[PDB]
Amino acid sequence: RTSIAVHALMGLPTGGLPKVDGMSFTLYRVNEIDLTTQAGWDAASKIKLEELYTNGHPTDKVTKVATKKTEGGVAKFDNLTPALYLVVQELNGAEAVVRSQPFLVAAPQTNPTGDGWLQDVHVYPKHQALSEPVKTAVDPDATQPGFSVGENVKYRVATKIPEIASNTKFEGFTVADKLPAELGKPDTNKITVTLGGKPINSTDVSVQTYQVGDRTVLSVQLAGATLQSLDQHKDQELVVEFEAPVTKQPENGQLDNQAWVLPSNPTAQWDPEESGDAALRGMPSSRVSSKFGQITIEKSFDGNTPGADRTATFQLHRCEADGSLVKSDPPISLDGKQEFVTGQDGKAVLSGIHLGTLQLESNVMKYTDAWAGKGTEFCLVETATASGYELLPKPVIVKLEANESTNVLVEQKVKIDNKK
Ligand SMILES: [Ca+2]
Repeated sequence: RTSIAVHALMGLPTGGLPKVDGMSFTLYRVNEIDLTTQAGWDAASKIKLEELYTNGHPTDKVTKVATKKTEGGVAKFDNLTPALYLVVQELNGAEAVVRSQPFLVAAPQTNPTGDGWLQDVHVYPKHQALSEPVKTAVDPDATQPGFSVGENVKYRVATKIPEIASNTKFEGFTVADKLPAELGKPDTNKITVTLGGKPINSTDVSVQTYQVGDRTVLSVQLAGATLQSLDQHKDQELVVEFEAPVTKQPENGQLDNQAWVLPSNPTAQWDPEESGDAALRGMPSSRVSSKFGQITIEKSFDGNTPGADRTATFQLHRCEADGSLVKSDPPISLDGKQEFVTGQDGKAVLSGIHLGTLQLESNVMKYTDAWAGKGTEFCLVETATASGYELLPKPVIVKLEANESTNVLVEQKVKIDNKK
């Protein structure tokens, strides 16, 4: 009884590399090869790997034995019958990599010293790592700072093309992004794809969206000439950019996005944030988290609930440190509204204010305030009030801000009592 110990090495073959855990391998037995005979030994020497395995799947010429992941640098398939085996690295490892090709392993083998049989065989397939893509958010329109509800966000996903084993090809190359639920569908005229800062043969690039529950997945897949020559673009970036509408305030204030890179072109619509053991494992991007806030106005009229015949109107603005309006400061628009009227209960809710974004910059997570450089705070200006009441003469400062630690909705309640 024999064993095959698979050690998954990260690095480039030549023609002591680090062993990697969580690399997934399936062991198959090669049918009808008896290496103790000349019939079988010579059949083994004629074998074309494409006969045993082709198009990402085994043929009927092999029988599956088991599948497992490396741990402590090894996936050991123990208690094996003497046979010719085929070791297949799979796409469902703990981390996404450019996987090893299928390869044959006889068990037992002769000890390299010649001194007897080697029952416990070791093999050392090489794979190449995928770098974590860098996802950022950009405000695509500067008319209003940020991307509060009612405006569009833009995302940029930069993926490095790894150097792969000489004379091998990428199996495929997919970048997928399951947009957060608060976003609408991406504008198809604003999805762009560049490789090495160059546009790609659009015939080779398949841009698709599909719904998975209440979220849109955007998928960019390289195929054809472009995929075939992608091994010549080592260390270049594939950059996907897109815009989408911010349609609602995240309930927890967090508008969070990640993308994923998969070195494969799945035939089924792939959800990169799918779960189980068989799931094709993508390499996740850096996270982007945009922070939102909400202002609630609680209006009273000489201490009373306003009721049916009293209402006030406010606009949201930015103010300088002295409480004065920023020069030429426009009213802030939220979900297409630019003023806010108090209800009979005195409430007015200003929701979906995008405050800023936490994203990777030079490999460090950094928060940027979307309103940086437009004053120092938000403020409310009362533009109308009830019959016989006096308007508030100055903006009402409202402290509403986020930072790198923000992980719930930022709120401020503003109690305002109107006076005769
Ligand atoms: Ca904007």
